[PDB]
Amino acid sequence: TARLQMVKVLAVLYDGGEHAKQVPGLLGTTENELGLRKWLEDQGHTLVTTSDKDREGSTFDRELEDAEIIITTPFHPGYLTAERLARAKKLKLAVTAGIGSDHVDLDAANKTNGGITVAEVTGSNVVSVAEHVVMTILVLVRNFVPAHEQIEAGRWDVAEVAKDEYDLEGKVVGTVGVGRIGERVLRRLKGFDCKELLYYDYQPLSPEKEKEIGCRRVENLEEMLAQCDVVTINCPLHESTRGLFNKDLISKMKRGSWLVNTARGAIVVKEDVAEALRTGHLRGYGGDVWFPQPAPADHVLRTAKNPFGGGNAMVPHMSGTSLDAQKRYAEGVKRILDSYLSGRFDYRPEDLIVHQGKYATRAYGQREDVKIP
Amino acid sequence: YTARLQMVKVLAVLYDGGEHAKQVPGLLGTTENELGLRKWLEDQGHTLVTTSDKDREGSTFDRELEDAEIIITTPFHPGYLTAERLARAKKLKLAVTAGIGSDHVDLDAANKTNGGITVAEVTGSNVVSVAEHVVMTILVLVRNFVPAHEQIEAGRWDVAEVAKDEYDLEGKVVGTVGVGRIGERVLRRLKGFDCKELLYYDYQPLSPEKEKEIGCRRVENLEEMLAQCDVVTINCPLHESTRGLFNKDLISKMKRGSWLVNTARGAIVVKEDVAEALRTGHLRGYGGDVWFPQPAPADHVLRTAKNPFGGGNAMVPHMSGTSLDAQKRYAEGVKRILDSYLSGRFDYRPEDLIVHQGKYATRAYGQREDVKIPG
Ligand SMILES: NC(=O)c1ccc[n+]([C@@H]2O[C@H](COP(=O)([O-])OP(=O)(O)OC[C@H]3O[C@@H](n4cnc5c(N)ncnc54)[C@H](O)[C@@H]3O)[C@@H](O)[C@H]2O)c1
Ligand SMILES: NC(=O)c1ccc[n+]([C@@H]2O[C@H](COP(=O)([O-])OP(=O)(O)OC[C@H]3O[C@@H](n4cnc5c(N)ncnc54)[C@H](O)[C@@H]3O)[C@@H](O)[C@H]2O)c1
Repeated sequence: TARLQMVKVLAVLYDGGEHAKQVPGLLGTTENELGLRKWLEDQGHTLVTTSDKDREGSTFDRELEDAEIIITTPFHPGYLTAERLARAKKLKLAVTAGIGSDHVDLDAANKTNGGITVAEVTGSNVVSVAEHVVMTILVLVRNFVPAHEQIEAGRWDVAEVAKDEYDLEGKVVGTVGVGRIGERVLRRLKGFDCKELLYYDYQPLSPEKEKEIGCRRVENLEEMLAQCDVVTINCPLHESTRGLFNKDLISKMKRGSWLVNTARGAIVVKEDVAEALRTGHLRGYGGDVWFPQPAPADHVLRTAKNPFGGGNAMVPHMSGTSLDAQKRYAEGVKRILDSYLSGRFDYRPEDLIVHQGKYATRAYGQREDVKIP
Repeated sequence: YTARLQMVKVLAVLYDGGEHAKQVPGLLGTTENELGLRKWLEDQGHTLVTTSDKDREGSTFDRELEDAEIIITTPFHPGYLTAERLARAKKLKLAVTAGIGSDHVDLDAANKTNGGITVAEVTGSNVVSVAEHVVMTILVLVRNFVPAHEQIEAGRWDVAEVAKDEYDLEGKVVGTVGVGRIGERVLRRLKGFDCKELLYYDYQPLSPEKEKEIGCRRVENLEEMLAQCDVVTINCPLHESTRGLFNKDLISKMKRGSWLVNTARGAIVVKEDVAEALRTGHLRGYGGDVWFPQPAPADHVLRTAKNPFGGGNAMVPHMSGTSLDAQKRYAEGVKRILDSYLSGRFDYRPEDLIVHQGKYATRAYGQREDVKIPG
């Protein structure tokens, strides 16, 4: 089979500065280029890498016009808008170094250059994220942040921070989405003797997995939220989840409940989360995802607190780019590139989001006209 | 029929809840709420004096302990029952810990005081709370949460800066020093995380059945275990053989870049040695909730010590065992222990007893001859 020749690859990755020189395990950076440069160049392909992706006349905007393959990463996402896709005359393959391709306008991608392939490294960092969810649940429930601040400030007042400290044992935790991440969140929660583990997804777990993990499907989202002490969002960003967690839906959660979001920032309405915290309807919010990214320096969820001055466990978008995760998604990007560059187009079907002008996944909403290859 | 004891003076040393304990009645373990004991004691004709004033020369604790028959302490704000104080406690018969860990009592001195006083604690009351806090703290350290949250609140954004020290717990080896009620519950919570191995070191082992259920392996030598672990968690009591156990020499057997968690007692580590190991990068992190002494002095080195990247500190005040869920259980348990004494039945749960009738009543405070387990 004839290999494709002299393919222009454009990678939009985060700037690792001195960190990426000092810690070579930062593969997903403009410095280390996912370990791809020599492997591409030895085949006669070219690689252009940038972190400059947001401003008018950005390097991304110039280079995308003749890139055949565009590698993006959700931690520093080159937004492939309809406007940009219309200028990307050579684009055939959009590879996400990570999981979650919602920074691509997938409807526009299906109408671009005959229908481009949008692929991501399915399963590469799902464990990383599930760990981060459980961590964030415990940090919020146990009131870690203001307690650690009290220590670093030289203070000592056990009652001040114990007054909002709970145990996770005996609490009800619900996941929105029970795919690779949500299932792994419930598998890590099992050992904590929560009162119940609940999920909401139009793609259910098998009865065998329900019994093994010890969890229950709730058919209505609002009915699940009303039963939970903790809610974790683990679904992709698509038209029906954008702004899903607005004031009306957050009002269905219990007063004093804890919300975790390691999915996508735009699934919540940031002002509505900030207001719920401000009034004490939420005890806490945490996670690692923001809209847009980089998160603006004045984004309200950097500093929003509950009425006790706690309840914020936000971090930069990092869970999916742990050093352990990066080794796996760097390897997976190479595998997806090799499928295309070899001329075999022998993608893992689970890596495909859109392909040949159609959605190739069930996970971006309940659709007609999905073609699983 | 057994005659109840009469007009017993009870002294409780608890933390000051200030306005918090008025606003949140679930803060039972405070001078405000008195573990919900006051009416229950007073209706029997007993007296209760409660204080947070326990450290200064001529403290309320020092005055009242001289004729208290029962002294209730709490590890979060511990009235240290030193040999000097026990020698002045002329009426003391029962020392009850509101919580778990009675090392703030000189237990050797307690065995020689007033014919051997009973030292009891509420075994099992907050062991889940602590085990949760351990797993949380392990994850916070391994995933580099603290400096990442600080970056966000400061208005900054640099993924590489904090991802460069962010690992997954999957595939790491975790060891526990102690596999009693907390250590076993830590391993039960780690099971779902697909650690490479779960290890323990304890002279009281798990049953083979429990080892296979949880999926863990006993290591016979402590230094051997430390050299294999990426994460170590300390879950044993404070006694002569564990005081200063985690000194520079033992910490040097841990892997470079390892994470150390201590929710047991502060004095099990040598704080200057932990700070030095962190500062040179031998530890990537230290965290937990316990300090020596308590309250932790404002300048305690572990409030502010960091790894060379400016992270690696997940310290909190002594709080894990005093979650609102825990306080309900240890308040109820203190009442149960008090009722055993005040009823004249002395029908304590054997597992609640630390020393009793002049002898250690537990195997958990070191390997001893002259341990008398009741039953
Ligand atoms: N924070 C990070 O670093 C990080 C990294 C990986 C993935 N993610 C995000 O997490 C998402 C999920 O990852 P995954 O590996 O679990 O995906 P997955 O496709 O295995 O599972 C997602 C599940 O969400 C369900 N879903 C879709 N819409 C839903 C809705 N309205 N309500 C409930 N469930 C719904 C789907 O049916 C599916 O089962 C990704 O799409 C990405 O946005 C974040
Ligand atoms: N941070 C908190 O709020 C909090 C709350 C409760 C308990 N604690 C501390 O945790 C300790 C453990 O509580 P637990 O409920 O698990 O007690 P436990 O008695 O069930 O178990 C303690 C175990 O440690 C073992 N041990 C003793 N010396 C050891 C040594 N040198 N090496 C290894 N193992 C050793 C014992 O054999 C025993 O199995 C308490 O004594 C207390 O000091 C902390």
